Amino acid sequence: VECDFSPLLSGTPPQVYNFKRLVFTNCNYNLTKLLSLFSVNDFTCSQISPAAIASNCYSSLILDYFSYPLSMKSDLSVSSAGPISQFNYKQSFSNPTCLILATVPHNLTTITKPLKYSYINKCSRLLSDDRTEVPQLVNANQYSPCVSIVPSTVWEDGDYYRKQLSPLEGGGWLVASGSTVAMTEQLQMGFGITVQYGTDTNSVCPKL
Amino acid sequence: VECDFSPLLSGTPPQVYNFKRLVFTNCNYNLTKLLSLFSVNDFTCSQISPAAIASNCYSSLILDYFSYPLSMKSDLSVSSAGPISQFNYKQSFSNPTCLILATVPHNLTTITKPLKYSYINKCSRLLSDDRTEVPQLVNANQYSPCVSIVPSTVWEDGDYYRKQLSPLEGGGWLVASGSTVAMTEQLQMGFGITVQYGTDTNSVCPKL
Amino acid sequence: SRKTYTLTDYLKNTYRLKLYSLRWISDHEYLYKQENNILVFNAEYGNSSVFLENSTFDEFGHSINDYSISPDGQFILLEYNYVKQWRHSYTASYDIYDLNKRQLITEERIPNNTQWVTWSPVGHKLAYVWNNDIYVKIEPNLPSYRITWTGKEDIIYNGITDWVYEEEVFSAYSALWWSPNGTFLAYAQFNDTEVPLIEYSFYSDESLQYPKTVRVPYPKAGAVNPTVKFFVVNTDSLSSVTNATSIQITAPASMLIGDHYLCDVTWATQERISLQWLRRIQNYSVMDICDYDESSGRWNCLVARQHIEMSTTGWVGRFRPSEPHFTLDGNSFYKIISNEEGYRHICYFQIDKKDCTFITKGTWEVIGIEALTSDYLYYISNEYKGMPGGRNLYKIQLSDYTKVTCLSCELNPERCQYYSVSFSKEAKYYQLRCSGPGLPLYTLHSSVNDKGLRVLEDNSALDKMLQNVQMPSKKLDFIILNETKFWYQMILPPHFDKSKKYPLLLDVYAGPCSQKADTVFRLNWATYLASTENIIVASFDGRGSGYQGDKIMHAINRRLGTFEVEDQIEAARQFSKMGFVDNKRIAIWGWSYGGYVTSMVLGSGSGVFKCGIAVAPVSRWEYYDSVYTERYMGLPTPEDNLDHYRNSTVMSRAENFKQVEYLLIHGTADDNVHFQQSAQISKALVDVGVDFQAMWYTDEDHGIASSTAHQHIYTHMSHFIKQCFSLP
Amino acid sequence: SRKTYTLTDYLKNTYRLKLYSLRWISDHEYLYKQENNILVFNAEYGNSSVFLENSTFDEFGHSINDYSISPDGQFILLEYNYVKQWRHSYTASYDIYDLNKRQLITEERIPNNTQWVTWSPVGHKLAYVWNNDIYVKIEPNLPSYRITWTGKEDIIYNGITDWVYEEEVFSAYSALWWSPNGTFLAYAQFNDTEVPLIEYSFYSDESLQYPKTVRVPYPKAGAVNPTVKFFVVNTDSLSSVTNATSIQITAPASMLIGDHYLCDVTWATQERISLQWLRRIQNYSVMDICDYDESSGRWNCLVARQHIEMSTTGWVGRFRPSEPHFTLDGNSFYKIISNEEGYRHICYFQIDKKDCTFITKGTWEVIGIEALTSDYLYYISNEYKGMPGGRNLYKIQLSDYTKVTCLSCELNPERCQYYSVSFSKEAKYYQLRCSGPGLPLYTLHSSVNDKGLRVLEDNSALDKMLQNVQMPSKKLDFIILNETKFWYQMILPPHFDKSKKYPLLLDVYAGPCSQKADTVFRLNWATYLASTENIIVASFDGRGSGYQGDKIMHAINRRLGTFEVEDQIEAARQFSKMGFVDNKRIAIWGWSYGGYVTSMVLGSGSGVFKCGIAVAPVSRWEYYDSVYTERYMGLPTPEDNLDHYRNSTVMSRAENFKQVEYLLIHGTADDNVHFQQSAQISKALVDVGVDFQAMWYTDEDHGIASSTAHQHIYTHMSHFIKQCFSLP
Ligand SMILES: *[C@@H]1O[C@H](CO)[C@@H](O[C@@H]2O[C@H](CO)[C@@H](O)[C@H](O)[C@H]2NC(C)=O)[C@H](O)[C@H]1NC(C)=O
Ligand SMILES: *[C@@H]1O[C@H](CO)[C@@H](O[C@@H]2O[C@H](CO)[C@@H](O)[C@H](O)[C@H]2NC(C)=O)[C@H](O)[C@H]1NC(C)=O
Ligand SMILES: *[C@@H]1O[C@H](CO)[C@@H](O[C@@H]2O[C@H](CO)[C@@H](O)[C@H](O)[C@H]2NC(C)=O)[C@H](O)[C@H]1NC(C)=O
Ligand SMILES: *[C@@H]1O[C@H](CO)[C@@H](O[C@@H]2O[C@H](CO)[C@@H](O)[C@H](O)[C@H]2NC(C)=O)[C@H](O)[C@H]1NC(C)=O
Ligand SMILES: *[C@@H]1O[C@H](CO)[C@@H](O)[C@H](O)[C@H]1NC(C)=O
Ligand SMILES: *[C@@H]1O[C@H](CO)[C@@H](O)[C@H](O)[C@H]1NC(C)=O
Ligand SMILES: *[C@@H]1O[C@H](CO)[C@@H](O)[C@H](O)[C@H]1NC(C)=O
Ligand SMILES: *[C@@H]1O[C@H](CO)[C@@H](O)[C@H](O)[C@H]1NC(C)=O
Repeated sequence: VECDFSPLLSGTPPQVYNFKRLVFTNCNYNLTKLLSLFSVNDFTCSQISPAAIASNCYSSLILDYFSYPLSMKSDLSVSSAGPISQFNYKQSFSNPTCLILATVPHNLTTITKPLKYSYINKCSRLLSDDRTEVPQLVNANQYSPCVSIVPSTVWEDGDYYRKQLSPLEGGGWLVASGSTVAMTEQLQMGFGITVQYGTDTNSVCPKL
Repeated sequence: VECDFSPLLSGTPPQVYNFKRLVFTNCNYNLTKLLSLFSVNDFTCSQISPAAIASNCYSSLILDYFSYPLSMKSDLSVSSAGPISQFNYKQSFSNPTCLILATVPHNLTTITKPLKYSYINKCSRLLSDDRTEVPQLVNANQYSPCVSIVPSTVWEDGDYYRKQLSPLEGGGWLVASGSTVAMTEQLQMGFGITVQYGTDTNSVCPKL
Repeated sequence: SRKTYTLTDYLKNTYRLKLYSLRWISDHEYLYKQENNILVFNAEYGNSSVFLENSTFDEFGHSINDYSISPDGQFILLEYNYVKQWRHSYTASYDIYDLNKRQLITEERIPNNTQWVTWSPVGHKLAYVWNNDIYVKIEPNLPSYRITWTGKEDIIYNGITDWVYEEEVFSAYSALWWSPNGTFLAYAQFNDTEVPLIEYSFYSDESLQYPKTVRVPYPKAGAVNPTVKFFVVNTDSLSSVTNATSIQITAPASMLIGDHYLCDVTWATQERISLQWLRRIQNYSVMDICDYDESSGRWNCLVARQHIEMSTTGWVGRFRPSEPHFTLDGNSFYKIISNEEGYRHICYFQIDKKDCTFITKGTWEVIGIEALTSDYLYYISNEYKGMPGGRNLYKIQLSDYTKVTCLSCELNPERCQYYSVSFSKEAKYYQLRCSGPGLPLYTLHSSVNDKGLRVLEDNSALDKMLQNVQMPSKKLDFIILNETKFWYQMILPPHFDKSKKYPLLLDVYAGPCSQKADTVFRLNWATYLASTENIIVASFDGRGSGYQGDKIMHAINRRLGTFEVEDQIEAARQFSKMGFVDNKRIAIWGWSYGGYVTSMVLGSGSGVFKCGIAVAPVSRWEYYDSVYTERYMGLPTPEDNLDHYRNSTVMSRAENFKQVEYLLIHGTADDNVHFQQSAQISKALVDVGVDFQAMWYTDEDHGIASSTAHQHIYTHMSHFIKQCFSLP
Repeated sequence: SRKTYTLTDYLKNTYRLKLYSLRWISDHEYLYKQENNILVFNAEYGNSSVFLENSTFDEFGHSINDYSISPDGQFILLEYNYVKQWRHSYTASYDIYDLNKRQLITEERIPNNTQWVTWSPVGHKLAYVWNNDIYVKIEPNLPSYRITWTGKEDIIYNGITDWVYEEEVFSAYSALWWSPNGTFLAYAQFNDTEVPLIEYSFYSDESLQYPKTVRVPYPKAGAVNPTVKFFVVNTDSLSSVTNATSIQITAPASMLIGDHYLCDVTWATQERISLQWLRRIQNYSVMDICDYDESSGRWNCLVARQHIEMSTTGWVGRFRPSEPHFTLDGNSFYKIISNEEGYRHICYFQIDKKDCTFITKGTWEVIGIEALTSDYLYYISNEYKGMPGGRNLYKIQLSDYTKVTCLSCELNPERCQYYSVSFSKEAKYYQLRCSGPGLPLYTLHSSVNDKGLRVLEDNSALDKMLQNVQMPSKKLDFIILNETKFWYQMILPPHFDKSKKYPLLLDVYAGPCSQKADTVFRLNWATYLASTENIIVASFDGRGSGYQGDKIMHAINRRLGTFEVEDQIEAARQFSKMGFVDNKRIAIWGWSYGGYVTSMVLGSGSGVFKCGIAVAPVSRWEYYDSVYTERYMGLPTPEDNLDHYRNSTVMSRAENFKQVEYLLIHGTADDNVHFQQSAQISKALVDVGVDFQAMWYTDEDHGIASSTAHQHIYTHMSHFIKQCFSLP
């Protein structure tokens, strides 16, 4: 009973490509509670509405959170082919989803800011022919194949990473490039929610 | 009633040439109290004994304290013509005097150590003839005429200081040179006591 | 019994070549400076109106080093307080004068010590670099927008090149590229953090008590190279409320796996940009084509639009990959590419097709693509008469590749065989520049009919002057070495009698893709040597030389100091057995690479040469910069080409110098070919007991081209040459 | 028709001068090296015993650069892996070999890169400097005691000199002074924190890709000077339990008011030390006499024992104040002092009396005090025949100043007029060294009877060799300029006919207190020039020269570049009108100050000189170091002597060089007279259109004295001189 949003408030929200995932089965949620802590700048959903997503009961609720600048709102879209959907963070298209942009006030102090905002602007493989470049696109509910070579925070805008592949891994190379956006006065975050409606298992309901 | 040794325990004992003076009229003293805080390494008196100087009553007690290294014990003497008696600290020869060398333990923590021990190794005037050098000797119960140009702690062993004199001051120059001894594990201090026996005013007595 | 062309004549510039420099401001108008007045000439009529009186700034309070007029005539940029750095770099102050207000702009000025300034291609936007950061002015009198905050002296370069990119890649100090209508500003960022410093003394005026040590990040062969990143900023989305968003375009993955360079930046359309990247091993390069995304505001570089170019016999391009020339719709482009025979021709590309189509062929080469229209491609080449040292303007019909017209071959075929061209804004008109064999000739033409409008400068005054002086003659011809033509030129003394025997000076450069034999008319030191001192000055283009296909150009691949050295010797052999050459009076001299080859020849032990002069020579390849050296030599490692690096030093041959008289000259402030190189030569000669002549030039760079120094060095070389030749 | 002394002879050292170097180890014994064996010779008997077989270290594993035997014969210090720095400085490794154990000491060794090592004067204590800190070993195989912890490269120097103290004050790298029986070790500490760096390139081997920049704290005229502090440590009170107590002795108050130097350190007794300090304005100096206090353990310097020395016509001493020589009881001392006539004589001092008493007088000078006993003072002077370029040994009786005996004037008056002396430990014996006019002669003597024991080296083998070669002759004489003798020497070609007319080379130094005219026998370049090329090589000591009183020496005070320059010209005038000099063939050449004067003469416009060679010349005084320059010139400020600084540059006279042929030579690694100086000369000549000859020597210091470089420069100068003189 009562859904545990704890570890979100304590520490530093990771970068979009290292998004942390909170899973919710069998509990009650006050979400308008959670969204009353932050200052909320944008709320769009797919196959659901923000009104609806507070009200309904579900069999499964997934909350993904990360640091993310408001300046890059046009790239955090369900209908977007920017670097974010390509190489960083992709939601499922088969479940209803919501995307929240917020700003931690000052009043909230247990949430620490990192050096800067970072994201992956290139993730590709160079085949063993030394010619063919194949972008490695991120699949929903997964991390980029480049998170193994891209630091948790990018040191400088435009840095690039490489790693030669074993003949078993396919040969050729793995290659990535990181981008940065300057840290803001108040930290800015991104939230991605995904709901599953069950048959009989709708044990994730709001509370009253 | 009860003699106030307070400001000695709180802070950094100054350098021998900036010795701080505590005056005592009309009070009771527990001195074996004070000397039980420190570890005492040497106790010599002139025209009195250490036994006697605890017992007797006086009309006036003066306590002079400063930072001072045990390594330089041979220079802190009533029968010495080193730099200490010449340019730094001289007791009266007309009153009975005592000289105490001690070491603040660890147990004593309100007494802070300075960067190093410093003393004046030269204080002289150069006359307006640019040839004649006249050492400026320190008189009892006074500071060196060079304390105006020698920093409260000498920055480096052998540094030298100069100051041109106004025609009214005599012309020529004032000149000084500082020496240093490396700071010790436990701070080491120097105490100079001078007693005056009065006619009827012997209001500085011990206590029981 | 007329006078000669004297050394004094060359140094005082007594016999001047006139020019005609213009700036096309539209498709039919251009600016000219006449009696310090700036005029605008209409191309059609030839009528002119005054654009700027010379008097306008005769109350400025400064000397004016250079000026730049905004593309819309509204503003003029005034450059004063100029201080030189490298071949293309400097700092200065700038003022902006309003041409309508007829006033100076006094507020929000471009700061002093500004490193570079450029107008947008249309309008009057400004981009400038100050303290290694980029700034943009939309309106000239308003505050600037700071684009970058990472700039740092000798470390981070935003919008300007570092030393090696300036000298060996872009041939320019600037690393800014405006989109065609100035909406976007593309720029490079260089990182010299881990690049070793070359350090040297600068002495300056007498009054400077302690010399200054100059420190320049400079990668010698095999050293750590600078790093590069590329960005595009929208100059129309700028605001004083937020910091600018520079969108990065990353290099292709084939480059990111190792060391690489950015080698070309060319805009295709208003929203399409092409980039060429080059691997450190320079036989592999990729073009990236990037489109602006009007929704996201980013730049997408489709992998399918990549164009790989790679060499199997040497390096890519002559010095670097060629620049593409895009059709108006940016969906196809023309580019110079070496063909299956090794000759450089125009290839036609589709931005998403791998294979290209040659539109020119032959055993000659296209020198450059000069203009493109919907109907015609304009280019310069050496096809005419199979003379590789000739240049003519051609136009080829896009609908029919067999319809090629030569626009210059026929205008003045006796006087003019070396042409360059300047086109108006839609190639409606063009200015032609004849550089020889006769006196330079400048003419105006319309492209519509290829009708010749008029003569701009014919150099009649000089022709008039040169009739009263015994001028030398120039022979340009070839010899045949195992079934291959090799061109040479000879500057022949007046009243040349081929039965007599003349002393010969070999003028040599001989670097890869060099060309010292051409049809250019010149008034230089060799003119004086022939006119006054009766010396035959000869040059020879052997293996490694350019514009005659890769079989010749790639000959010296991974073996500099071999063939191009030998051929200079063999050329001297050939020359002597023509019968008018004193074989006891053959000298040789060269600057930079020419100085290297000169030295290598003097230490060959061939006994063909009696004396020689090396000016600022390379002495060993590991002392020279990475980009140039590794292009031809690879890396100086045992796994690669260390052997040929060590086999090709001048010092190695110190012993042989006992047979020759040697003059070694070098400037102390040479940041290009470091004084070091000569210091190592002289030291090896000392260590081996060889006497020689030396001369340093204090505070002179690679050019030794200050007024006094220039006269001094030529005078000194004159004495040395006359003395070796037992001349009066 | 014998052979000549050839250039080859000079460079290959075909005709060797033998020497006899010994080391007195007692009052009657000394060490000599004979066939690589070290022997001890008894002074009386002349019998010898072997001290060290040459074979001893023929299994060492290193080449042995130098050795030092402890004063008690028990230990030998072995110097290997030596690497040079300045004129007296270097680093190395050291091993210590036990002579009794006949073994190498393997534990607690002297570290590599040790900067200096010295034995105590008795016994076998060691003081060494490593990383700018002083260390002491009492027993060689036991751990060392660290004396100082403040050492820091280029900043804090403990026990070693910085650049300027090494070159211009102590003429040594060491700044350590053991008390006579090695109880105390006195030392200086120098602080170069705020002293500007001279920086220059070093190129090293070919294989070094990037040149190194050498940085040396070096005060040019008027710059911030190094600071100095003085300490004494008791080496007998050392212990591994506490850090050593260095007792400082402060300078006198007359020095502390401004910039000053430590200029002399001389022990008087086992517990008395004398110090001399010198003001930056070097016409004021003070001796301090300091006694050890056995109660406090400190050093007291009684103000009443101070001895002020000060000049009103120039600077104090020849180059620095003279060193005192104390009586055994240290209560009185002898010191060389200029008298009321300006001549340098021996004065007798009481340590607490201001006034001193002259014990010598005359219009000649004491060169140096060599030994002191209870009965006699021994000294070298030029009294003999009033020849200032002669040297003899004298002894004066302490009880009667009229009893002076010349110990050398009479031994071999024809062959020997230039003597130096080496005394045994109580002046019981002395070795005499004759340096000319004849072949050098080394003899042994006892002081008791002044009896000549024996001849050590007579150079008979060389005399034998030199009979088969046409050797030149040397004339030493004077001329009279307004009532003053001025000496010159001429190296005359063999078969000299004074009716013929010879070309003349002026060999010039001419710095303050220089002497180029003497009785020394030399085998150098001038020998070859005269023997083989029939050139008269002449030198001349004019105003500013030394050992003839202050009227001549102080003449150039605050005006270098004036009189001493003129007199060199006037000397050439005088020489030509003697009638055997070709006045169309007079050249001039000089190194360092000689290079300065040579240049100043070539730009005089006197037309007396046809050509000239400047090697590493000074060109302007503000480029040279503070200690030397300010001694003669003062400060380059308007309040002082800026005018004469600016009036006396070579560059100023660039124009006049059009009348002369000029050779300018300079080493790139000259830390003494910086390459800068020549760089400024050449630049001014270029800026004014004068041609000249130049030659740099890469990586050579002020000496240009590496084997190869030395041959190269002389060979090159030979050609230049022969060419100016139209010689075959
Ligand atoms: C060149 O001359 C032509 C006319 O011969 C100029 O063009 C005309 O200028 C007149 C003013 O006299 C205008 O009223 C017309 O409308 C213009 N006609 C055109 C061609 O548009 C032109 O200004 C002159 N150009 C220069 C540079 O002086
Ligand atoms: C220069 O080119 C740019 C890029 O195409 C033009 O900007 C576009 O203009 C259209 C029509 O106004 C707009 O719908 C687009 O949104 C614009 N794109 C951007 C990125 O601004 C611009 O019009 C041209 N500028 C000039 C001076 O003609
Ligand atoms: C020089 O010879 C003398 C004797 O002629 C040596 O002195 C004596 O040496 C003998 C051994 O033969 C001793 O027994 C004597 O006691 C010594 N007498 C003296 C002078 O003290 C002396 O050792 C020899 N010196 C050298 C360096 O070989
Ligand atoms: C070298 O000289 C020192 C200084 O005089 C001598 O040391 C003194 O010796 C006397 C007699 O033993 C002592 O009473 C003093 O206390 C000593 N002074 C100091 C500072 O040590 C020493 O004896 C001499 N050394 C040698 C090797 O003879
Ligand atoms: C400016 O133009 C006028 C036009 O007559 C000309 O005479 C004058 O020489 C020019 N001034 C300069 C500085 O060239
Ligand atoms: C440039 O420098 C000059 C000279 O110091 C100064 O007067 C002027 O204000 C500067 N200009 C700007 C734009 O700051
Ligand atoms: C060492 O001494 C012997 C004595 O006969 C001598 O022959 C030999 O040449 C010497 N060895 C060296 C290295 O000088
Ligand atoms: C000096 O250096 C050599 C060579 O590296 C080394 O073998 C030796 O141990 C060093 N000596 C000392 C005293 O450390």
